Amino acid sequence: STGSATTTPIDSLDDAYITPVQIGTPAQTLNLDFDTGSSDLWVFSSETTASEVDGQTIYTPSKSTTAKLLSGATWSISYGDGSSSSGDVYTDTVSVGGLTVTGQAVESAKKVSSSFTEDSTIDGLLGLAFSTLNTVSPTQQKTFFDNAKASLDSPVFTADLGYHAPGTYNFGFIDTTAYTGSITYTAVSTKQGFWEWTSTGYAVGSGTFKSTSIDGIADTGTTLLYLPATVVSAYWAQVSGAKSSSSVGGYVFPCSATLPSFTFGVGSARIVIPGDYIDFGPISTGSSSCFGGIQSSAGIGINIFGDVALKAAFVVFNGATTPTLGFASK
Repeated sequence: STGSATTTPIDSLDDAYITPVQIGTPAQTLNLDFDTGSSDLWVFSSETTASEVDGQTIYTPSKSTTAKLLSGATWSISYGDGSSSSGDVYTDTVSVGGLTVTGQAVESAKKVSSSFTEDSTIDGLLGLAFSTLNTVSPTQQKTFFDNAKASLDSPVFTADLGYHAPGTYNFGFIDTTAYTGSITYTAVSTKQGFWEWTSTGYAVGSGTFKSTSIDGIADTGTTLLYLPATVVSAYWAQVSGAKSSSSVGGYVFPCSATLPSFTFGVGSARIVIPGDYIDFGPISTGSSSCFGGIQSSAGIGINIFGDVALKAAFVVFNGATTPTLGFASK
């Protein structure tokens, strides 16, 4: 089997991407944030504290003839951005782009933090990291991908995120028309539960490539590119007037600037992030100070190849017995 679904930016900055997901019988379609940096499929629901729901579409398990309470199961998650959610668990039928899993754990939110409530466009998350990170207790649950894997034509999914445009998540096949050149594959460590890999280096603009190992995670659920302070300083030094602002919480730059590209290494291959992808617009409405899309990972504890980086590539998440990651230009 295979699946193919379009993923759409939630706003003009590509702050996140939502993908429609069918849950239950009859189908209830919710727009979920596909997150290769976590492993829970959780939704706004009829059980979510009413004051914490503001415009989201909710899953109502009592209206699904295939929903079953997973007795005794609870979940609770905190994300790197400080947001959180928790609740109980149902199993139900879940379909993405024509690919159907029966008995998928659907984690129903009883509580969500303010940042979720405040984002009316995201109805929940669909985790695509390794199932070892799933938070369901006392019986850990499998991700949608893990459940689908054996049925897929090939045990892979691909992320093709657009810049200020829709893109595609495919399951079970590699669309050879979706990228240019060849796909370069690189080793993955699953020791922390993430799609963790090592970039071979970087360049700023038309500058020379610096060969250096950068361990990080491929994370579709993180907006920006978070890299070591040395790398980030080298990037922003090429932008007149750019500075790290402790008050704003990262590098800012004059909105009048033209940003250089940023290249990262995948083996001997190179992925080029155009400068425009690194512009996240005014820090507040009407400001001439703009927020940068490359930020320091210092104090995160891990480097994160988030959407800024991934949307410059066609990315293969290869869930073979020994997983790997593939990157192609597009």
